[PDB]
Amino acid sequence: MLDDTKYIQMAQKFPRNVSVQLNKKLFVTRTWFRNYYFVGVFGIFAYFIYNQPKIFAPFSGYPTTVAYKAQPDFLNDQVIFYSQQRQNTLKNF
Amino acid sequence: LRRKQQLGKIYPEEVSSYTQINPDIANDLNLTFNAKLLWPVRGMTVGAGFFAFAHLFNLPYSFRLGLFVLPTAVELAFTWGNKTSQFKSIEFMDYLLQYRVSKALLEKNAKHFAEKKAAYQKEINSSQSVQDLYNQLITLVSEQAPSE
Ligand SMILES: CCCCCCCCCCCCCCCCCC(=O)OC[C@H](COP(=O)(O)OCCN)OC(=O)CCCCCCCCCCCCCCCCC
Repeated sequence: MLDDTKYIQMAQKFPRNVSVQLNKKLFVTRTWFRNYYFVGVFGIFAYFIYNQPKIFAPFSGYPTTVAYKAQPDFLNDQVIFYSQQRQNTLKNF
Repeated sequence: LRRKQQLGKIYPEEVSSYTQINPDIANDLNLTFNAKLLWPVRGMTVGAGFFAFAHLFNLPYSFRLGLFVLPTAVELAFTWGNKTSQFKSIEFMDYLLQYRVSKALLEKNAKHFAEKKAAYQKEINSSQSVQDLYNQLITLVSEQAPSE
């Protein structure tokens, strides 16, 4: 057994009205250092994990696409379009 | 690549035409094809704002350079990739190919339809498509015309 007598005494008896004012500027500085080392360092890894699957497997993020057929309109020099909904699938392996 | 090879080249007029259905058509085609070099203007603007903040609050030049690089990196990351842009470019290229085929047929048959076009202009005051007008006429006949 470890002789933890002093630590046990400290745990049993501690002040219950002592507090220390904290420098808001220094607290904010440390918190924003943590935010800097979070965003500018860990966001690279997080965005890699989030996006690299989306780059190497794009067909699964766009389920439906559209296709068009056109016919001429001579007497009015217009172009008529007919649309169609298709399931986005691989083509020409 | 196959669709772009079939189309050959893309002009801004067709992109403006497809703006009807895809307002971000240009913003997607620029990310899909190597048309022009894309600078992260928004990221650089945010970096300049952070630089002004750092200058005002007397932050180190290393810190402000890092805060300029970071938004630029975010903008580049959110810009490059985006295969949804490639999908929309494929859709636009299909639309453009169909439009060009129809335009080629129009040009081919312009002389043949010239004579008929004058009487059609002199008889019909509407600019709507012949196909749509004929479909409406067919519906009108199916509804009102007596079967007898
Ligand atoms: C559509 C609407 C969108 C709206 C978005 C709004 C965004 C608002 C963002 C507000 C950011 C406030 C940042 C405040 C930083 C305060 C830092 C501070 O108080 O500490 C100063 C300290 C000084 O440095 P020191 O070396 O101690 O030198 C002594 C100089 N007197 O300096 C330091 O110790 C270094 C401080 C580093 C600060 C890092 C900041 C990182 C910010 C990341 C933001 C990411 C946002 C992503 C948004 C994505 C949207 C798609």
